[PDB]
Amino acid sequence: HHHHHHMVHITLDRNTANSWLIISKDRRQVRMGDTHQNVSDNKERFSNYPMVLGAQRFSSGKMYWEVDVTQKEAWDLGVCRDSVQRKGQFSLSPENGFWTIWLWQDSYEAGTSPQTTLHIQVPPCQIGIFVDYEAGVVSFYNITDHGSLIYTFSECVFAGPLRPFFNVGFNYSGGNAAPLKLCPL
Ligand SMILES: CC(=O)N1CCN(C(N)=O)CC1
Repeated sequence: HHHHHHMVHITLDRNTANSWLIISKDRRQVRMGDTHQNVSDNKERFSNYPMVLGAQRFSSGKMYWEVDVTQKEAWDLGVCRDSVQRKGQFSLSPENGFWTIWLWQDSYEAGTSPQTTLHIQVPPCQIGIFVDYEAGVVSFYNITDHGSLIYTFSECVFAGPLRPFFNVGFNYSGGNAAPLKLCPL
């Protein structure tokens, strides 16, 4: 792909994080802690899942960023509306304000409703995410496989400002402790 020149510097918003997440000093990495991280509760925190938002809000233009997923067994990545539900149980779908892909149990899927099987021959260590606000597009790229396309959501109805979206996943297995990292430009 040729989207690299739309690169944006994403940082994580601590206030939105599930209370078990540990965000690095530079706000560029996040991982699952083994306990509650001793923060107060607030209406922005994702309560049920190990999720956090980027601080940046996008309402126009073209944006690109990359995320390192090395080692991980489970994660979700993409964008979401600023007004997505934070509390209780919900599915990741465009109807609920999410445009995401994930890894779960050795398969990759796009967060459509119902979910869509992805076809990835080279398991990615870094994912590129491209948003074209005006066109209504969210695309995912396999940086490990020379930038090959993973998935395109088109005809998106964003219906609000967008925020970068992250889920580090649970670590029931002891094999999913590794962080998500925002990769340098
Ligand atoms: C600081 C710490 O607990 N860890 C465990 C998770 N890590 C990993 N899997 O890469 C980083 C080191």
